[PDB]
Amino acid sequence: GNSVSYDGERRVNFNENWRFQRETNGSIAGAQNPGFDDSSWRKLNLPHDWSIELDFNKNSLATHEGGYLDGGIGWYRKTFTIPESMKGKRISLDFDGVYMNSTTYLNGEVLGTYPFGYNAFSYDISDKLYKDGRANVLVVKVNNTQPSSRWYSGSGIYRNVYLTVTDPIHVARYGTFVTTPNLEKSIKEDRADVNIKTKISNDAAEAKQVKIKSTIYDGAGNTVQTVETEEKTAAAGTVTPFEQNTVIKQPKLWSIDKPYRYNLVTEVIVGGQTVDTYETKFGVRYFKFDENEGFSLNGEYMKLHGVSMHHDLGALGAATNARGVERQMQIMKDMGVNAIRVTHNPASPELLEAANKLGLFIIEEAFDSWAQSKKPYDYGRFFNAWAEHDIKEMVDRGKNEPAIIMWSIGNEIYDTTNAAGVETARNLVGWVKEIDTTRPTTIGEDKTRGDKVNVTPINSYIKEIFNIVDVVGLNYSENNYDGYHKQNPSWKLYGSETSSATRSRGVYTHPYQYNQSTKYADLQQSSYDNDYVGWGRTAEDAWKYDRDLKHIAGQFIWTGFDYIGEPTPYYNSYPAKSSYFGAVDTAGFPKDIFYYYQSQWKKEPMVHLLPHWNWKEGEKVRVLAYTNASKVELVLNGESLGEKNYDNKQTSWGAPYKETKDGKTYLEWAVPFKPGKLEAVAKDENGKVIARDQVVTAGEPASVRLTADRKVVKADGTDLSFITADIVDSKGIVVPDADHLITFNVTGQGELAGVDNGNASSVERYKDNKRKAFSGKALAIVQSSKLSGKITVHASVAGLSSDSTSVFTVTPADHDKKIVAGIDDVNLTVDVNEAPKLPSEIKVYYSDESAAAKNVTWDEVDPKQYSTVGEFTVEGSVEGTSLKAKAFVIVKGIVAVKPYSTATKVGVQPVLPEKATLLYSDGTTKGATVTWDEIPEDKLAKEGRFTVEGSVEGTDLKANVYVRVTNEVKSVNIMLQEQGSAYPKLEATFTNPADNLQHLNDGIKSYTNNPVNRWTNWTRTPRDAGDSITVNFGKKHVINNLDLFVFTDSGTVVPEKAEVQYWDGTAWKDVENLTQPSPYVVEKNELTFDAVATEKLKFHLTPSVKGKFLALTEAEVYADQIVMGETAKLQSITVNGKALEGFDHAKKNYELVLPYGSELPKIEAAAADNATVTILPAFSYPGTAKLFVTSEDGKVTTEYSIGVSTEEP
Repeated sequence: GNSVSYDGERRVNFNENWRFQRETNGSIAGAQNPGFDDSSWRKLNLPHDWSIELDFNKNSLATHEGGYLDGGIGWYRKTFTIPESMKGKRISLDFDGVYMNSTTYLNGEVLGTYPFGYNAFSYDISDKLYKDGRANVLVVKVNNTQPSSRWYSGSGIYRNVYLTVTDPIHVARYGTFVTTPNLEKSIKEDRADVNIKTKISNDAAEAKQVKIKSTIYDGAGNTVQTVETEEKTAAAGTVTPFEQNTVIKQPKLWSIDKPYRYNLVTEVIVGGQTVDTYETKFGVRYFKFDENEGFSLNGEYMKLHGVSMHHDLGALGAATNARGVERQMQIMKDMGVNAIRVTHNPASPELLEAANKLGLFIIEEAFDSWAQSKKPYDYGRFFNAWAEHDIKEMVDRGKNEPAIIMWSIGNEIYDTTNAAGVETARNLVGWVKEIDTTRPTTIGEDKTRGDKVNVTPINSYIKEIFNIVDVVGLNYSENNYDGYHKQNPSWKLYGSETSSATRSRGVYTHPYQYNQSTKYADLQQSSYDNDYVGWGRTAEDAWKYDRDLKHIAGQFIWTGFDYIGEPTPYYNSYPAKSSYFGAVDTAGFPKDIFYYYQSQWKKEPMVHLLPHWNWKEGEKVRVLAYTNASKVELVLNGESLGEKNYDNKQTSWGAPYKETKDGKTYLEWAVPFKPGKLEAVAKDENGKVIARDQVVTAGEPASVRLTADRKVVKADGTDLSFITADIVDSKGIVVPDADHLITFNVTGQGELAGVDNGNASSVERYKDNKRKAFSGKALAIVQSSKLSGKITVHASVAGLSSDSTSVFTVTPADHDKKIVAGIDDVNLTVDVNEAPKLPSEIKVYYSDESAAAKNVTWDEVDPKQYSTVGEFTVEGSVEGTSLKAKAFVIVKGIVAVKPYSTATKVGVQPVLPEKATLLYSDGTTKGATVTWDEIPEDKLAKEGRFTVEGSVEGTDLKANVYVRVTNEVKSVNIMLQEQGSAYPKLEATFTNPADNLQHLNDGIKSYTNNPVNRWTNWTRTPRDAGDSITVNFGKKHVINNLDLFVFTDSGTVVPEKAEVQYWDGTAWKDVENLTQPSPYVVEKNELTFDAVATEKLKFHLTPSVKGKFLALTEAEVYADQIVMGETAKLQSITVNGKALEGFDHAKKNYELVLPYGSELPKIEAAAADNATVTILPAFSYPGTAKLFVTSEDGKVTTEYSIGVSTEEP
């Protein structure tokens, strides 16, 4: 417990060296008081969401709404001492957020409790601390009992915690409310009237004479206007308010395209000396919601192009981070967004700061539910006692923000149709108006949706509430946008939520069918914009509804950014864990609808040709072009494919917009696919080109290239850098369907904060060093530490080339000065006897996140370096500074023949890859075409092993492969017809005579009124034990599935499960790859068990309902075969043809130390009866080679490792 670092700053950070322990074996007692022994607990930096670190639990009580991530009860502790500089002055402990039902103790005594989860709270700490210099013990209990939210919320102290140190006479917690009343009339005279109301708290023992000097500082730091009030008495232990009026000449208005802000420094002066200073940043802006003309900031009309964000930050969970929030706000700004509607909870301070800096409006929303709770442990349980406090808290914190434009009171609240609902809405609006009368109140109501076609007749109480609030928001109720305006001309309307469409990144299924709330077998959603929820609409529908009406202030499309939890279409699928709504996935990679909204809402020209170009030959593919230009023509491999265009239309009041004759806002073709390059050139009205975009067919995966958004970051310990790892083709084209496992290694002055790929149906933990790519991309987040320097990230995919990227970390002081931070390294890969190339200029990065190419002088490269296979470094010098450049060259290629092996059946050639992997003795894994020798059927028939020769095209050497044989030959088809046989004679444990078992393979299903053909074990007595069906074949062929068609009636019910077993002539065994879908009634089914020796296949059934019987109509099995054999474990292992010293079956690794500089050794291995063995000879000086063995048909396996090494030089 190190003492708090205090340097006179008013607010002291408090995130350092906390402790944590989550309850797992019941309540842990004694954790409240200082006497607890917490030396065994884990240490962590405070902004911390403990739920994201846990792995996904299928049985979590937060089922499919919290994302299957557990919360629970967690304990925090911190031991600290207060320096002697802080003695004798007021100290308060400020939390920006603890998720729910928090109870904080200090020195063993209860300090308070704050049920709400998204609001800051504070406690007065000065009296409780120990002034003896001994150690204090702050303890925070967090009780996030599970079913407490409709979306992933996180758990624990997920926002910053501060200490506020101030003189006994100080500005109050939020004791400053600077406003600019009547700005619209004033600005015409080029003058803003500023009114400042500051509240001074006097916690001293006696009244004192208090004076205030308030000065307005410009954006650049030069004084604008300073005013000093008149001294007035300040009674002890009370808040005494002041008030001042000033002016600003030629004020710089805060605006979306120019977010200027001022800075007010309030100095409290007692006895002719400053005693306390307070800083609040405000802005000079005025907005209006007109019932006919819509929203308008200052004098300019504009639409509220908005998105409905959540607080979850994706890979790093609910834990707040300034850079991550700013990054997602920058992406949303890049989409053309004007406003953010913080969904169903107040905003974090970082979000408001990012909105104020970037220039985005904000709509703060206080509650998701009033006293009528939506989940058992939701906040409605606490609403009656804490609603006033929480709404006042939100309005007080946010009153000074220029970004905020409205206060929302609720969203889809079930008791809004009752008299108590009107009463509590009136209460809430009154409480909001008690602090901030300069912004309208708002409510989000969905019950007006009705049939979604005609103007719903509004409920009486809903009308009352709509009359109480200043602005009315309509969720998914586009059918009332103009009806309610006509019926109620005084209402100001906007779309609080619209177009709840679903979409996965890079998924293009069902191109021409528009579905509603449909699940799919792959647990994905179509990115063609043909998928949306039942109550929602396609993005185009909502945008067209909003665009046509002047009086609609705008809309806020749903979810903006994907978030964890609420995979609506998949209401109970387990792998489905994250939303599909967002226009940008969880990792921050835009989907196609991102570019649709870019075309619709932005002004500058562009074009996006969405579907990737990796399809099968000759199949027509629907290609769309989300563009705002008036013309587009496709040029497939140089041949123009035709030109499509818009019509320059206009709305009723004269707002230009572009649309086709059909009424579609996007251009569309239907092209037959052929590999190559597909290019779209966007041409304006006169034909001038104004934008371009292309999609080119990708090749086989080649490497893993890393891109870093910000190459220079601060060394403040929290600045993040986001690294885009995407599998690429040899030409540098992202493979559109790659899903390889990327392994990240981060070393230097930083650490891996998290990884993600944006997949909504993956249960890969976010806090790990590896992540599967999804649609050819994956994300890695690295956060800097307190030490300046460099962060080096290394990514590697098995069978692919690696890549390394550098992130330079500089001190905060240097970030404001233009000095060199570092020079990026160069990575090159060449073949043997290939001279590597060195660029004439390379990029040098300064401390101000800027800078570009600079001249360099490279040192000589000798022929010896690249004339042989190996790895070496090349160094140079840049002309700008003394720092040494560096280039890494990898020289690898044809060294030795590559080994391969396979197994197959008798008379069937093995499944040999038509693209051989050229894994020479260097570590490189290039791929190339191979023409295998025609394997005679005579050799396949003969038992044993044989070698085959593979002719690789364009290589200096030829490949080889080994083979194994089994059973008998077969054709591709399953079966045409059986003339007659004893095989189809089925058997079962029990079969009613009237329900002959043979019907299950007769082929005629009897779902409908057609003649009954079924098996049924019906009896007069219960048969809850179950029954099994048996089939037999004499074949020697492949199997891939087990079909099940079920029969049901008053007596017979569907099986609870279908366990499948196989008979090999000796005993029964379990099959692999069952994959039994979920239960059903009168529906078809299939189990996907893999090919297995199935002399007899028997699967057992049990009733789904006790006291009810079992029945079936058809079950399909096809073939049979025999196992390879009872092969034993490894037999021999040798290195360089010599026995490996230290080898032992009871040792994990075998170490060999050759003389320094010796050639890498070669490895050979074998197993009993030629059991399959994976052989990987060593290729690199460091590391250790590994081998694996496969035997028999069960779990028998073993790993053999050979630690090649050498002695000292």
